[PDB]
Amino acid sequence: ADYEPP
Amino acid sequence: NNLETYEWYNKSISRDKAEKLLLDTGKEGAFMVRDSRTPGTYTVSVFTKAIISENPCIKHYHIKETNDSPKRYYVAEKYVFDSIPLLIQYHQYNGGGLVTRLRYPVCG
Repeated sequence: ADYEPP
Repeated sequence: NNLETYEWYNKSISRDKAEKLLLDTGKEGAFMVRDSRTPGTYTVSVFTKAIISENPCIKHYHIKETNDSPKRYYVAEKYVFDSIPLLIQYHQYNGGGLVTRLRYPVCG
């Protein structure tokens, strides 16, 4: 969610 | 580290630097991949070329790993492969779903 939600 | 051998694997330099350094370059679909403090998944720093006046849009994605070949690495809920680079290739060789998909390997 935090890391550029792929 | 096959990853570190690609034109996108940036050292321990968090995506912030990859993004900061990469975003500054302004490479359409410029990407990179670094190992997050949680050396479990690989973080890919990508930069997309935007026409708007606000400037291009660059983004990074942490490669999600799994326990199923090839659905091992994935930076999306369906893009799982035993090769981040391949997946990297997939992140562009296939429609994709992230900033103009993987385009240029701007390995910080």
